Amino acid sequence: YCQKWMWTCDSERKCCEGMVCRLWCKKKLW
Repeated sequence: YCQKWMWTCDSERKCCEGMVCRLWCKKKLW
């Protein structure tokens, strides 16, 4: 699954758009 803004990451799942894996992968603001 691709992470659209704050979503969950896995060892497989890498958070799209260059978001860091944490509780929620998200970009911090625009």
